[PDB]
Amino acid sequence: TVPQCCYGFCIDLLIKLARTMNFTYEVHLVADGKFGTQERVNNSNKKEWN
Amino acid sequence: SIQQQATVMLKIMQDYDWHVFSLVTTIFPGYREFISFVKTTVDNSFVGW
Ligand SMILES: *[C@@H]1O[C@H](CO)[C@@H](O)[C@H](O)[C@H]1NC(C)=O
Ligand SMILES: *[C@@H]1O[C@H](CO)[C@@H](O)[C@H](O)[C@H]1NC(C)=O
Repeated sequence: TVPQCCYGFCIDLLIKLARTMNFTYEVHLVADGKFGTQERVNNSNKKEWN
Repeated sequence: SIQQQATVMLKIMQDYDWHVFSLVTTIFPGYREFISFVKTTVDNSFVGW
């Protein structure tokens, strides 16, 4: 979990939102590296996202 | 127990293409767990019918 340098349109929008609403940004990348939806895994009994 | 019998009944409902059902229960105290389990399984939508 080394710190990277990610930037672009989304971070600019986030900075605008933080300035307009006193937010503090703690941007962290998703471990799975995917959007994440519903799927079936081992022991298919509980509904969960990724 | 009630939990596993409920799963068997839900598998039976999976078979024969039965998707709409209604719960009719008495004031029997040992069925609130049954109602809760059925509600939780209804909330479970990632698999099943
Ligand atoms: C959120 O909206 C309410 C209603 O307009 C406002 O009073 C409040 O200040 C807003 N939050 C921030 C952090 O400005
Ligand atoms: C943000 O916080 C500072 C100090 O906590 C405060 O003076 C300022 O009014 C806040 N901004 C908003 C929009 O409430």
